[PDB]
This record gives sequence, structure tokens and C-alpha cells, in this order.
Amino acid sequence: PDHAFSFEGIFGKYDQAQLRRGFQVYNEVCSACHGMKFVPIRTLADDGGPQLDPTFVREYAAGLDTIIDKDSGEERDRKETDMFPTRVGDGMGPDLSVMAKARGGPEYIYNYVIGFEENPECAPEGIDGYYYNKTFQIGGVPDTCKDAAGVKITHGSWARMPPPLVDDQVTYEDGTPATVDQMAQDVSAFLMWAAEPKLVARKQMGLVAMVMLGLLSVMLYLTNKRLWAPYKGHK
Amino acid sequence: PDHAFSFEGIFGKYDQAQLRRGFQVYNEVCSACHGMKFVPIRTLADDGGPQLDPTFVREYAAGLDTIIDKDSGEERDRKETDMFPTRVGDGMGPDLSVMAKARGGPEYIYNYVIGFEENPECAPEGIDGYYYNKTFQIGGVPDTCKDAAGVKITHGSWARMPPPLVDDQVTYEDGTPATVDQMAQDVSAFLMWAAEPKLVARKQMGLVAMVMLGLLSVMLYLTNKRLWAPYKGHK
Amino acid sequence: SGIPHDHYEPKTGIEKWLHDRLPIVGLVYDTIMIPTPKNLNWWWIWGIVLAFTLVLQIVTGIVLAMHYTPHVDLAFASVEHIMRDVNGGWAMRYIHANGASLFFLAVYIHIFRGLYYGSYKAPREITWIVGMVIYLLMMGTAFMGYVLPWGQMSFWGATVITGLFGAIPGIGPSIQAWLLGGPAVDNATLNRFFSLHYLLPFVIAALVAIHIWAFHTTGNNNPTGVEVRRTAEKDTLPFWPYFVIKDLFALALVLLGFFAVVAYMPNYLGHPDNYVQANPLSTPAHIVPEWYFLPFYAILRAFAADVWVVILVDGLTFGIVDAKFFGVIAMFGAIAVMALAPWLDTSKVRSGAYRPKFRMWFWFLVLDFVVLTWVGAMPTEYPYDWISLIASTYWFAYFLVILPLLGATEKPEPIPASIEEDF
Amino acid sequence: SGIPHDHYEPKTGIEKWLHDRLPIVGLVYDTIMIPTPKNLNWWWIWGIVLAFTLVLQIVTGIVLAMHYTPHVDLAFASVEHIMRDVNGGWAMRYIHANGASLFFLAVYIHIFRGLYYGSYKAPREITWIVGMVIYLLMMGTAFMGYVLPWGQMSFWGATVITGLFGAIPGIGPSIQAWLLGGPAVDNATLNRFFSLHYLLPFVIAALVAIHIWAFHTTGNNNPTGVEVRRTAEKDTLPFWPYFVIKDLFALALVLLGFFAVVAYMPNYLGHPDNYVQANPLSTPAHIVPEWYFLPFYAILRAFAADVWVVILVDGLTFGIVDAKFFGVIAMFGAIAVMALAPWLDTSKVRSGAYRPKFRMWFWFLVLDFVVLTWVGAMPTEYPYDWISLIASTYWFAYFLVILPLLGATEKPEPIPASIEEDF
Amino acid sequence: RRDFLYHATAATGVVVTGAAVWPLINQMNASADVKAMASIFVDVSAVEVGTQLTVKWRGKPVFIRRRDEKDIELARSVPLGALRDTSAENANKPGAEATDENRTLPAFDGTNTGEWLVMLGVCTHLGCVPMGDKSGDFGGWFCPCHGSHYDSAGRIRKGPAPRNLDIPVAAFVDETTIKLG
Amino acid sequence: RRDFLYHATAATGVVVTGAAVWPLINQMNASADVKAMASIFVDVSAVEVGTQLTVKWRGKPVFIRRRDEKDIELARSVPLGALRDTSAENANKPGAEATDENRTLPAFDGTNTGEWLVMLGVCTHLGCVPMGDKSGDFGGWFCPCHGSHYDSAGRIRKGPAPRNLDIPVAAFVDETTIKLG
Ligand code: HEC
Ligand code: HEC
Ligand code: HEC
Ligand code: HEC
Ligand code: HEC
Ligand code: HEC
Ligand code: FES
Ligand code: FES
Repeated sequence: PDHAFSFEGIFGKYDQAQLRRGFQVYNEVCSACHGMKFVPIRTLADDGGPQLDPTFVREYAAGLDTIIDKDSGEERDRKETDMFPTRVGDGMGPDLSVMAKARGGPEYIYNYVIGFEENPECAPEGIDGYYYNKTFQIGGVPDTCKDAAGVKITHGSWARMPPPLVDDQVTYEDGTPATVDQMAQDVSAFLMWAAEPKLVARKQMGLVAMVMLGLLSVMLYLTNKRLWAPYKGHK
Repeated sequence: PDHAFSFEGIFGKYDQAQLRRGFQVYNEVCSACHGMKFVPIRTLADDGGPQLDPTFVREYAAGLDTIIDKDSGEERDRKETDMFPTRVGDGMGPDLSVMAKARGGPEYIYNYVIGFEENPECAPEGIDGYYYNKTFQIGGVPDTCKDAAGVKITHGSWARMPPPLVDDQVTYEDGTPATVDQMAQDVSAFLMWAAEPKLVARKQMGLVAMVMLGLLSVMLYLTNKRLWAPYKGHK
Repeated sequence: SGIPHDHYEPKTGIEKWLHDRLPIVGLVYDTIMIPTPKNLNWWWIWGIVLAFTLVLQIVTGIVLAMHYTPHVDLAFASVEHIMRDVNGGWAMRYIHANGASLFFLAVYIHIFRGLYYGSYKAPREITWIVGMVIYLLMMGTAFMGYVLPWGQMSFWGATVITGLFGAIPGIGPSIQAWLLGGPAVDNATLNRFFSLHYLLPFVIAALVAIHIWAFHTTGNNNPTGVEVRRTAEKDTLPFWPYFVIKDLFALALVLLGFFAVVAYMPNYLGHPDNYVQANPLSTPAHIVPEWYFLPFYAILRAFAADVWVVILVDGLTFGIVDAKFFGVIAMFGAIAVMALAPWLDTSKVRSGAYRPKFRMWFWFLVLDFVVLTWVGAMPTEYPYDWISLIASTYWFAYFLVILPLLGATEKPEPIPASIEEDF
Repeated sequence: SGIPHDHYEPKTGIEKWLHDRLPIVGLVYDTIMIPTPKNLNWWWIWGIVLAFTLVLQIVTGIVLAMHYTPHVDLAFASVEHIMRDVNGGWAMRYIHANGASLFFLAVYIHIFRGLYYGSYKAPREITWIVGMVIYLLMMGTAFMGYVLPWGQMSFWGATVITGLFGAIPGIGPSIQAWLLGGPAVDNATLNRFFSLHYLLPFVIAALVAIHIWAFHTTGNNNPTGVEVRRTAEKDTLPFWPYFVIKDLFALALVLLGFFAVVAYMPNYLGHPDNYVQANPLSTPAHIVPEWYFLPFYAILRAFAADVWVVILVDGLTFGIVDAKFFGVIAMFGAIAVMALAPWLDTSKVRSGAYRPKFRMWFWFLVLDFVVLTWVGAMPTEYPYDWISLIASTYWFAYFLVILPLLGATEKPEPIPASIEEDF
Repeated sequence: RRDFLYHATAATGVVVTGAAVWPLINQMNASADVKAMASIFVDVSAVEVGTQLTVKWRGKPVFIRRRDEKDIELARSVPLGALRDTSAENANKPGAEATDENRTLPAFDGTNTGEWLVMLGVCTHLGCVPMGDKSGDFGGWFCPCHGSHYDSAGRIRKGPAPRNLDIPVAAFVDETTIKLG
Repeated sequence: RRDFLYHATAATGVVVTGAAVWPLINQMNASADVKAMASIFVDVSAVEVGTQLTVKWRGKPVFIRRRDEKDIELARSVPLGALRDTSAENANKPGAEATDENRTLPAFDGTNTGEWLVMLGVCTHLGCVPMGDKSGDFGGWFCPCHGSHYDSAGRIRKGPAPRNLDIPVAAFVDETTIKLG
């Protein structure tokens, strides 16, 4: 049905293979236009998410663009301590660091990446340079598709992003059918990581605190029932 | 004698012709190596110092180096709202924004610029690439000039700055003998401006406050003498 | 009567040399063994909740300020530094952000408990005044604080809630510029807000000092229209340990729910658009400032000369009182009248548990509050305009006319004596 | 005796409805009409000076924080933004920076006034304890504050006065890292210090609250070893208006001198090297932290195993108590012993105006303080080492041994009766 | 005298207090670095006349939009009647009626007005940025903060916003430039 | 029971309080962004052997200075006696005696030690930066914060500083490079 993720609930600590797949997808597809400045590269070793091997992290970092410096202007080797690059303009898009919170979030990305079908039977010609999406709601609409008072008759609208993937864009090393849907789910989970890395710690803290406070509250209820006994016994 | 400046005292609001002369020298001599980032270009119209004509300020600004931008990387027109440029390295020196306070201050600059005489009769060969200054005290000294326990026998030491001026380096438009000493005094005053622009306001506030508080204190003394009278009259 | 029982410092030599600094005398005699009635329901706990929440917010803020950098170019980045690198991070931020929500929720129940059981009625005016002063301070605080992340909603909320001050004539733009540090919003506003936001809580604590001093000198309301009968008072058990433990039990429950939220539903009360950096060149849809200011936002954006009950066309008699100024006055009055209440209710009576008509009107008032909360988020298109106008009109009507009429003809009830209600 | 004269709230209806919140009762009965002796010299003013200076610092700081940006890359720039663009700028900064100097100068005279006229003697111990606590808080505050400009002296002063905590064994490096936010100094330290620096003053005010509560409950010391003779007390005029006006006159004079300084000699008490940005790679000569910490700096850097009176070679018996730790303990003890004084002076007597030997030793102590101040700035080369050792030894000797011996054999003086000294 | 001396001391204290307080209220005013508030040269430079052009200045956007005939005719067909603000807020001229002939813009150093219109993109209600690109119920701009409908020429309509979109002082630089200030 | 129940409630309250307090004391510890604390490759690259070379790392300077014969002979002529710290703080080897043979540095991937010496430019007293370029009363480094005289090889002398200048873990990169970390 709704294709719920793993983390959608009181449990679900970010199944990591899914995140490694999303990383294969993000660095080879989405990175061409998008960036994640709010994301340090070293986080690809921190627990909770992709617990990759540090050495591979340093390699992948040195293999990225050149972030010059802060003290002496000079194109450095881009050490992991720096942040992911930033694609800013000239046919590029926003930053995906926290896009999983600026919208139930990841379901938006899934049902957005999912859905770029051809132009409907109201404006088949479409638009030059703009492509159609069935779920983006903040895009333009031709006058042919609007109602009598400016509202659109289409489910979604026209987004400036092209279709990101075809039937079998990339291979998975673990062994898995790399259709469009699985890639969309995986990349959605990866972005949710990039936004909420400390999710599992959140849940564990919540459990511990609920327990301890229920205990404290029960003990206080007993103490209250006791103290207030000689005044609530005859009635 | 000590060649006291105008501002050296309870008065002396920064004789401005001196500062215009110091500016003629700073932009044509010292600017080649030094900078003043902590100094906006729009201060050359603010009262207290050189009350130059704004239009000349905009011209002189556009005639300087190119300070690119903060939002969109692109070499602009170096608008006055920006700050003076910065010469950083490769044969360059520190920033003179507040050098008049990081040392009685301006007298250091005067007696420093003043004094680059030839090497003394202890090490006439000197050093390659370093030149000698009578008053700088934080420079190296050859072993031939040090005493038995590392202390130098010279008044000053060897500074990395070359002699900045000759007998008649530049002309003054107002009409004045532009010898080295006058230029040194003028540029010292200009730097003191660049460091303490709000000097005259300081002095005027001090005067006003001294006066008002002396008045208040006198009135309170009278009130005290009165109240405490019937208890200090028999003795 | 009012037994203070100073303890006479008879314990031992330690309690006798403490005759230099009385402090323990104060605590014991007054702030612990303060006779409180037996008839207290579960609505007299929320003050402890508010005190604890205030302490919590102050602490978490003092911690955050060790990593927040007030500047347009480094605020968002510092917030992410917090939520990612720092050890506890997300906890402090979520506890700070949501705890504000609980704070205001708790003051709402604290205030409406008061309106019911005549806690504003004499001789308890000072407490009411101080409480309204506080409410104002804490609203201003939360506002200054929502700005610091320099998200997208921050900018525009600040923009509008500062254009308010500029609406008024003659001294509007001057105040606007003096408050923003300039013509529009920029880092200067951010610095002001951070400082101010890091200072008012202490003023609030002091005001809470006077708040607690007042209702210790003046007896706690009690469910009925009766006092502790000082003249020895078998009623009025002490505070410690009974009511302390009761309040702590309720507080444990509340914190349990609060942490469950923090850990499972933390981004629920927030606005996602506050997770995208600011663009002074693009405004998002449905700014929707927050949820503890929607009532007054609606009272403001209701009066627009778009109804047959539009008093703006009539207020235009004077060419100076335009619409904007009218809405601003309406909001300031919505609060000033709540403050003036104790001198409007012309009743020599007390808790509405013995005033039926008052019960009905009061529940209508609670409903009006909820409705205003729900309306400030919805557009100004029909029919919501009529709804907002009706609700604001009823608020003002209640607080101005309804209470006098009741105080006149509202005594068909047998008042209870003997605050010792052994039923 | 101890006439409070509550005023009975008999003024009028306003002073009768104020029976809800007592506040004016407190002010009048206690904090304004507090009977103070007639025998007060000009040394009992500096408390008013300290209160005013504290208010001044708090205000100026709240103003500066509207323009200061805590970050290594934008602190210096913000300070210059202040001293150049802002309207008042230089005034606030110079008044903030120098007022700290006056604050400490005034506490020095406040403290030494106390040591003379037996103000630490019973029954005034609590005031002394609270005062030492304050002194500590305000030292830490000024330290945290000297760092914010991110000049050159800031960095290195912080470096050393944090390496202190690391000197001790076992738990030194851990505390060092937990305090600096890391192995060495960086923006994290700056944020901590700013927050902390913007918070302690309020704790100080509260502690000043208790400071004022104590010596109102306990009578002000007086030049004589006598009390106000409570049993009606023709002596002991009230505070208002007499002593209020006297203190305000002295305060006007002091502010006059202070503003003359601010306007003519503002950069005199400062270190020029704090006007050059920081270089973690280059250290200047003669860091010379400040002038209100030189005594303890010298007591610290004196013990180095470089004198025949070097007790470090003897303390090396235990392999853990090295030199550094010894100096740190010596400083902490230099303060702890001053705090312990009231239980070391074994004299059933009071103000040294009737104890000659005490006068001589006390003036030697003042001289020792001045000498230590002058020595912390000069290198550790001969002869200054012997001087510092002698001075520290005398400080400890005074406070440990000298007072007992006096209390034993120090009563060749006729004590004065009748605090009404109509001479 | 008792009265004179006491009251005069009080007066002097009050005066000094006020002289000390004023700067604490003056520092929060616009500083000299904000005093600047100068001009900007935006180059129209063929941006495909008819859609829009926005540029930052003074901390607010300055809308430079070409004209689309349908937008024009809708403009020129608006009688002053039923027009909330008929003052033509544009400060490059007097309080002349809010007419499209005066309200569009100078004429490139030539003679024509129904082709360009540069106004301050700041809603007069409380300062929000209306959405452009043909929006609202009048084929112009729509403010999403409270719902104020602007018209083609920028005159306010259908909302709380009292007045139209102001027009700063601007002249042309000989057919490819705009001077804002 | 009275005692058991009351004391247990108190204990639970205390435990919860402590569990809530600990993080308020944990957040001030080094954060993950400070956890990194990794390496740096400094290239000697002919900097005129004999004067000095300083580089930033970990927030502290790392001194890389070539050797001057007079400096060397003064070093090699120091018996362990009269040497405050004889531990050879260098962490690239065991606690072997603070001898110049062990204390100078690895040998370029070759066989020689009396030519390079890279130590941590941080005074062990309280962390100041000593001045180099032949200074002090021993022809080495001088700390201006309190007056600590270092020797040629960096061993502490004539001051409060208890130990010499440590030596981080470093190896060579085949005759033109240094690896710090
Ligand atoms: C350029 C060829 C792109 C690549 C490849 C990807 N994206 Fe992108 N994206 C691009 C643009 C120009 C825009 C803006 C669209 C607009 O109409 O404004 C976007 C937008 C997105 C968004 C935001 C959608 C929204 O509601 O605002 C998302 C969530 C997004 N894109 C996701 C995404 C992913 C996961 C990609 C890799 C699989 C990816 N995009 C590639 C440009 C380009
Ligand atoms: C390069 C050709 C220079 C020009 C022209 C000027 N200065 Fe300079 N200056 C330069 C260097 C490389 C240094 C550093 C010297 C050192 O040994 O470190 C300096 C230094 C100064 C100083 C600081 C002196 C001190 O005590 O640290 C001052 C006050 C100074 N210079 C002044 C100055 C003036 C007024 C100039 C124009 C008349 C000027 N300098 C020109 C490099 C160069
Ligand atoms: C010691 C400092 C401090 C105190 C005290 C404090 N806060 Fe804050 N507050 C901050 C900081 C820092 C931020 C920005 C970081 C953040 O948003 O969590 C902030 C942000 C906020 C936010 C926005 C939260 C977000 O994430 O957008 C709100 C709402 C808020 N404060 C309300 C309050 C209220 C209400 C009080 C007390 C009455 C209070 N704060 C006490 C420091 C403090
Ligand atoms: C605008 C009104 C208002 C506000 C806001 C308010 N109070 Fe009260 N408070 C009252 C009134 C009325 C009473 C009843 C006093 C009485 O019964 O004598 C009261 C009572 C109390 C009590 C004792 C009885 C009780 O209800 O728990 C406490 C404790 C208390 N308040 C704390 C607080 C704190 C802490 C805050 C804010 C941080 C706060 N209050 C805000 C008006 C207010
Ligand atoms: C509300 C904030 C605030 C308060 C309260 C405050 N200060 Fe500061 N302080 C600052 C700021 C901001 C700076 C940095 C700007 C500066 O140096 O003037 C600073 C800097 C300092 C400095 C260094 C001055 C300089 O220019 O180098 C000292 C010393 C100092 N504070 C001491 C104190 C003491 C002592 C107190 C009270 C006991 C105090 N401050 C109260 C905000 C405050
Ligand atoms: C370490 C000691 C110490 C410190 C520091 C200290 N005090 Fe005092 N203070 C005393 C003592 C002792 C007395 C004498 C009390 C008495 O005579 O009963 C006193 C008395 C006073 C008095 C009343 C008589 C007088 O001397 O003026 C005031 C007011 C006062 N202090 C204010 C302050 C303030 C404000 C501060 C700090 C901001 C401060 N003090 C710091 C110890 C201290
Ligand atoms: S702000 Fe533009 S309409 Fe309300
Ligand atoms: S810090 Fe290096 S010797 Fe004191």
C-alpha cells in the first residue's frame, strides 16, 4: 500500500543497506545538480546510518570537487572534515540537506520522483524547457488547464527538474532489482538520514524516559494515595 | 622638541589639512604594501577628519582594486560602502587600521619612518634583504652587534620594510615643503584618525560630563553640609 | 489563623547561629508550610508546571547559546552544528522549542482556571496584573526567539509583527526603524533579539517572585467562594508534603507525555518552511506565524471593512483611525480588557460553580478561543471572515458587558459554607 | 531598639489597599530607614559605588551584546563596528572596560576597610563568606570577558589560565578539554565564555541581595568595637536622607574622575597588544594578563625551586605534588585563608583603631598587596623572585599566625564606649 | 533655602539621568553603515520583454517588468473611479493622478510609456513581496501574506493594502540601463 | 512500608535527576567535529636548512627546524645529568633516555639524525609558544609567558616548565615531505 519505510514508527533504526543503496544513487545521479552543504562527509562512518569504512570515505572525498580554503586561498584536496559540495545555479537546484523536513516528508520525495508521466489530454504540447509532474504542487500550470478562477485541474504541476531515472540506471553491488521504485525509496531514506541522523537515539531516549517517568509517577501516586488516606476514608 | 601633534592634549580636534596630506601620501606610498580593511571608504566624508567631497570619494573608490562580492562571485566596482583593500603577503606588511594603538603610538610611527640610516660601525655589511631602522625593536640583530648574553648593542634593529620616502617624493597641492619629516607627521596623524576617528567627540563628551558632574557634586556637598549641620555645631 | 509557625529556631546550635541570615526561617515558615485548603482539584497544579518549564527553558537556552552564533551567515549552520555534532543537541533544541509550546498551553489552563473560580475577583488583583505583565513578556520572548534560527518563517513573521508598530501614524516608522536597527530586517535585528531573548527570562523570574509573594500573602483561591476562616482552622492542610507530592505526580505525567512528543512527534508543532534558509526576495504560502498568537493575529486581520458589522467605515469619521490602526488597537484591547476584568465583574460573589449563566458564557468563551486559534491559519476568504468577526465580537462582549449584567442578576444558587467540605 | 517603624499603613486608602502586596512596607521599614550609627567615616561608601558600577556594567553589556558577534572571524570586526558606526560606541566600550577596573579597585577598598574595622569578626561571618563567593564570581566573569574581543592577549591569557586546571594530575586534562570545548582554544571557548559572561552578573546581583539582607539583619560595623546599644538609641540616625546623600556625593566625585579617565586616559589601563588580531602561532612579549590578577599570578609563578626557602624540594616528598600544583594550591589557599580569617583571629576585641601592633602588620599587608601587584608584571629573573617569595610568605603568615598571637597579647588600649562619640 | 536647594538637586539629578539615558536609546537607531542607502544601475539588457526583472537594493526588491499588451489595455482601461489609491505613489513626479500615462515610466530618453514599469516590490500593507507573473483576480500581483490584489499598473485592489506600489526615482541611461537612486 | 516506600521514591527522583543532569555536563565535551583530530603533510621543500619551519595543526604549531652545527654540538654535548626531563617526550618511540641520538628525528628513510628535529611548539608549563631563532641563555627557545629556557634539542631548562618539548608521531615521505599524524 502506502509503502511505509522502516523508520516510520516507534522503532525502525534506519536499515543501513537501504542507505548505502541511496548513497550509490545520490552520488551518481542527484549530485549532478543538487548538494548537501549541511552534511559533513565523516558522517558516513558515524553509527545509525551507513557505517561505511573510513578509508573509502577519505577516497570518495578526495575524488570530489575542490573546496579551496578558509585561511589561504588555494585549491585543496577536500578532506572529509569539509562538507559535501554545493550546486548553486545555471540549471541547478536547491540543497537536499533538510528537504525531508521542509515538506509526511520522504513520502513527498518518493511520490515526486515517482511521477513524471507525459503531458495529459488538456495540454499535450506542454511547455518548452519545463517538464510535468503529478505531485509537485508549487509549479506553473497552462491557462488551458486552469478552471474559471485560476485553480488548476491537474493533480500536480510543471517542475523544472527532469526525470532523474530510467528503467535500470545503475547496478547494486549487493544484488537487487534496481528498478525506479526501489531507487526512489532508497534515496528518500538517504535524504531522511541526511536530515535526521540522530533518529534512533531519539527513539531510545524516548523509551528510557517514558519508562523512568512512568515509574516515578506510579510511586508518587502511591505516596499521594497514602498521605491523603485519613482524609478520604469515611466518605 | 618632541614635535607634539595637535590632538596631544585635552583639545586638538585633528587639524584636517594635515590629514589630507597624510592621505595623499598613504594612497601613493604606503598603499603599495599596506592596507586598512578596518576602514570604510565613506569615512572620508564623516566629520572630525578629512571632510572630503563625496564625489571624489566615489571616484577614488572606483579607482582602487576589485573587491568581488559576498553573494554572487563577480568582480564589482568596489563601492565606497566596502572597505579599503588588503595587502596580505609576498613582500607585504600588516594592516595599519589600528597600528596607532597597538604600540605613545603615533610617535612610534614618526620616529620609526624617521630613521633608516646606514648600517653602523659594528656590522657595516649588514644583511641581504633586510634593512636597518633606529627605532624598531622587534627585529633581528647580527651576532656581531649582540653583547655577551644575547642583548643587542644597537638602538633599534633590522626591519623588513624598505625606506619609504626620499627628499621630495610627492607634491602638496596646498603648497608646503614636502620633506620627509612633514610627510611622516602627516601620515602618523592620518593613521591615528584611521584608528581613533571619534576622538573629538570623546573630548567634548568628557568636558560636558566633567562639568555636569562637578555641578551635581557641589550641590550634593551643600545638601550634606546642611543636613549634617545640627550634629556638627557644638564641636 | 494564618499559623506561620516560624519554628522558633529551637532545633539546635546550627538553627541558632542561623540567626545571622534568616533564610531557612523564610522557607519553612512561609514557602513550604503555607496552609492550603483541602478542596483543591487537579487544576491547581499548572503553576508548578510553569515554574519547572521556565527553569527547563532557561537551562536549555543557556546551553544552546554555547553553540548558537547570532549572524545571518552562521545561525542556520550553528543550529545544524547543534543538531548533529554536539552531544545532546537535538534533545536541547526539541526540548527548548516544544517546551515553549507546553509553557503557553499551561499558562492558558492556568488563566482559564482563574476566570472560572473568581481568582481575579478581589482581593487578588495584584496577582492578575502581574500575570498579564508576565504573559506579555513571555509572548515577546517567544517571538524574539522564533527568529534566531534565521529560517524562512522567522524573517517574515518578524517583518509583519514589526510592520504593526509602523502602522500607527506619526511615530510608526520611527519606532519600526529603532526596533529593527534599520529600514528592514538584517543582522542588527538578530543581535537585538538574541540579547533581549537571553535577558527577559530573568525579569520573568523576578515577576514570578512577586507573583509567588502575592498569593502567599493572599490566600489561594479554593474551589469555592470561601476563605480559610482565619480565627484553629482545622481545614487548610499545609503545602508540604501533601500538595507538593500531588503536583509532582501530575508533573511527572506531563513530562512523560512531553518527552514522548519530543521523541516521536517533535516536528509536529513546527513549520517545515523554517528548515529552509531565508530569501528576502521570495515569500512562502501561509506564513502562519505560530499557534500561540493565532487568536490575536485573527483579531487583527478580521477588521477590514468587509461586513455589514464593519465598524471601520464608522471609525473612518476621524481620518487618522484607519483599518490597520484599528486592528492593532483591537488586539491591545483584547488583552487590556482581560487585565481590567477584576473591575468589570460587578458581582459580590465568587466561583462560577454557583453561577450557571456564567458557566454557559464561559464555555462559549473557551470555544471562541479554540475557534480563533483555528481561524488565524485559514485564509481571509469567505466564510472565515464572518467567523473571525463574530468570535472577536464575542470576546469583547463577554469581557465588557456580560460580566456586569451577571453581577446584577446572577444569584440563583446556594453558596457553600465551611470550606471543610466533608461530603 | 532596632526601630523598624513599619509606618502602620496609616497614610491613606492607597497605603491601605497595598495590604495585598507589602512591597512598600519592606522598602520603608527596612531598606531606607535602617538605623545607622553617626560615627561613619568616608570608607562606608564603596558599597554604593559597587552597586552602581554593577548596574552600569550590566547595562553597557546588554547594549554591546546587540552588536558583538561571538565568533573568531567576526568578533574584532564587530568591536570596530561598535567603536566606529554605532551611536555611542566608544563610550559604552570604554565605560564597560574601565568600569571593571573601578569595580575591582572599589572591592579592594571595600575589603581592606573590612579587615581593619573587624567586619569579619563575629557576628558578621555570613557577609564575609558571601563576599568571597562574589569576588570569585566576578574574577571569573572579568576573565571570561577579556577574551571576547579575540585580540592577542585574550588568546594567551585564556591559554595559561586554563592550563592551570590542567596542571593537577589525573583530572587535569579532562577538565581542561571540558572547559575549552576541545584540546585548545577556538570558537567553542568563545561561545561558552560569552554565554557565561552574559549570565553570572545576575547571580552576583542575587548574592548582593543576600549580601544586603545579611548586614541589614546584622548591624553595620562602625569605626568602633561597639554596637548600636539596642535597649531609645539616641544614636543611630537613619539611612535616608543623611547617608544616602553622603554616599551620592562621594559617588558623584568618583564618576567625575571615572569619566575624565574615560575621555582622556581610556587606553591607559589596557594592553595595546589586544588591538592586534590573534595569531596562535606567535606569542608577544610580556603577556601580563591584567592588573587585578597580578597578585595571584605572582603567588603562582613564585614557587619554582629557586631559593633556599624553596618548599617545593620538600613537597617533592610525595611524587604527585610537583611545582605547578603547588603554586595552584598556594593561590587557592591565598583566597581560602582570607575567607577563613573570622575563625583565625582569636581576639575578643574589634577595630584595630585600638590595636597598634595590628595597625603595623596591616599596613605591611597593604604594602605587600601593592608589591605583588607591581611584581606580577616584571620577569622572574633575580631579584624579583626573592621579592615575590617574601611577599607571598608574609601574606600567608599574616593570615595564619599573626592574628592568633595578637588575639592573645594585643590589648594595650582603652576601648571606647557610648557609640555616641560627641567629641 | 530648604525648598530651592532640595528641588534643584533633584532637578540636576534628573537632567543628568536623562542625558545618560538618551544614548542607550540612540544606539539602536540606524548606524552610519546603514546611513549610506545609495543607488544601483541595473541593465535591462534584453531579458525577453514581458515576463519580469527583480533586483536587490536597500534590502528590498525593485521590480522591473516589461509590458504585455493585454496587461497594458487592462491598465489603460481603468478609470480613476473605483481605484483605492489614485495618487500615483511614484516619487519621480508630483502627486498627479494615478494614471497609466504618468504611472508607467519615463520613455527611454524617447517618447513612449506603455512598455516598462519599475516599482518597489513591497506590499504597502506590512511589507511582504507579492507574487508576480500574472496572478490574482486582476491579472497583476497577489500578496500571499493577507490577500491583497494588485492590478497591472500596480495600483492596490481587493484587499487591506491601502495604497498602490510606489515608484522610486529612476531615469534611463540611453536605452539599455536603469538608474535606481 | 512507610520507610521503604518513602526512601524508594526519593531514590528514584534522585536517579532521574542525575540522568537528566549528566548530558548538561556532557554537551560541553569535545563534539564529533572536534573528534576528527587527524593528519597533515608538510613539505620541507628546501626552506634553507637551519632557520626554522612552522605549520598549523590541531590548533597548535608544529615546529620543523633544520640543525646548525653549533646548535648540534651543543646538543650532543649534554650529559643526562643536570637535565630536568630525561624522558625524550617524543611519542614515536618508547621512554628511551632524552638523548639527541633518539631525540632528533628519523633519518629521511636513510641513516642520519643530527640534521632535523620536529617537535610540538607548545610550552609544557601552560601552553605558550616559545620564541625561536636562537634565543634564551642556552641557544635554543625562550618562553616569554614566564621565562622558561629550552635547549637546542628542546629539553626544558632554566624555568618552571617541567618537561621538554614533546615530539609527535612523524615519519618521512622519501626525502621531501613530513607526515604529521
Ligand atoms: C538536474 C539535471 C537535476 C538532477 C539530476 C536532479 N535534480 Fe532535483 N531539482 C532540479 C531542479 C532544477 C529543481 C527545482 C524544480 C522547480 O520546479 O523548482 C529540483 C527540485 C527537486 C526537489 C524539490 C521539489 C520541490 O517540491 O520543491 C527534490 C525533492 C528533488 N529535486 C529531488 C531530486 C533527487 C532525489 C534527485 C536524484 C535522484 C534529483 N532531484 C536530481 C534539478 C535536478
Ligand atoms: C613595501 C615596499 C612597503 C611599503 C611601501 C611600506 N611598508 Fe610598512 N612594512 C612593510 C613590511 C614588509 C613591514 C614588516 C616589517 C617587519 O620587520 O616585520 C612593514 C612594517 C611597518 C610598520 C610596523 C612596524 C612595527 O613596529 O611592526 C609600520 C608602522 C609601517 N610599516 C609603516 C609604513 C608607512 C607609514 C608606509 C607609507 C609611508 C609604509 N610602511 C610603506 C612593507 C612596506
Ligand atoms: C540562555 C538563552 C535562552 C533562554 C533563557 C531562552 N531561550 Fe529560547 N532560544 C535560545 C536560542 C539559542 C535559540 C536558537 C536555537 C533554537 O532555535 O533552538 C532559541 C530559540 C527559541 C525559539 C525558536 C525555537 C526554534 O528552534 O525555532 C523559541 C520559540 C524560544 N526560543 C522561546 C523561548 C522562551 C518562551 C523562553 C523563556 C521564556 C526561552 N526561549 C528561553 C536561547 C534561549
Ligand atoms: C494572567 C494571569 C497569570 C499568569 C500568566 C500566570 N499566573 Fe500564576 N496565578 C494567577 C492567579 C490569578 C493565581 C491564583 C492566585 C490565588 O489563588 O491566590 C495564580 C496562582 C499561581 C500559583 C499558586 C496556585 C496555582 O495555581 O498553582 C503558582 C505556583 C503560580 N501562579 C505560578 C505561575 C508561574 C510560574 C507563571 C509564569 C511563568 C504564572 N503563574 C503565570 C495568574 C497568573
Ligand atoms: C550583557 C552583557 C554583559 C554584561 C552583563 C557584562 N559584560 Fe563584560 N563584556 C560584554 C561584551 C559584549 C564584551 C565584548 C565587548 C567589549 O570588549 O567591550 C565584554 C567584555 C568585557 C571585558 C573586556 C573589555 C575589552 O574591551 O577588552 C571585561 C574586562 C569585562 N567584559 C568585564 C565585565 C564584568 C566584570 C562584568 C560584571 C561583573 C561585565 N563585564 C558585565 C558584555 C557584558
Ligand atoms: C570579600 C568581602 C566582600 C565583598 C567582595 C563585597 N562585600 Fe560588601 N560588605 C562586606 C562586609 C564585611 C561588609 C560590612 C557589613 C557590616 O558592616 O555589617 C560589607 C558591607 C556592604 C554594604 C553596606 C556598608 C558598606 O560598606 O557600604 C554594602 C552596600 C555592600 N557591602 C555592597 C557590596 C556590593 C554591591 C558588592 C559587590 C558587587 C560587595 N559589597 C562586595 C564584604 C564584602
Ligand atoms: S503584507 Fe502585503 S497584504 Fe498583508
Ligand atoms: S607558559 Fe611557557 S613558560 Fe609559562
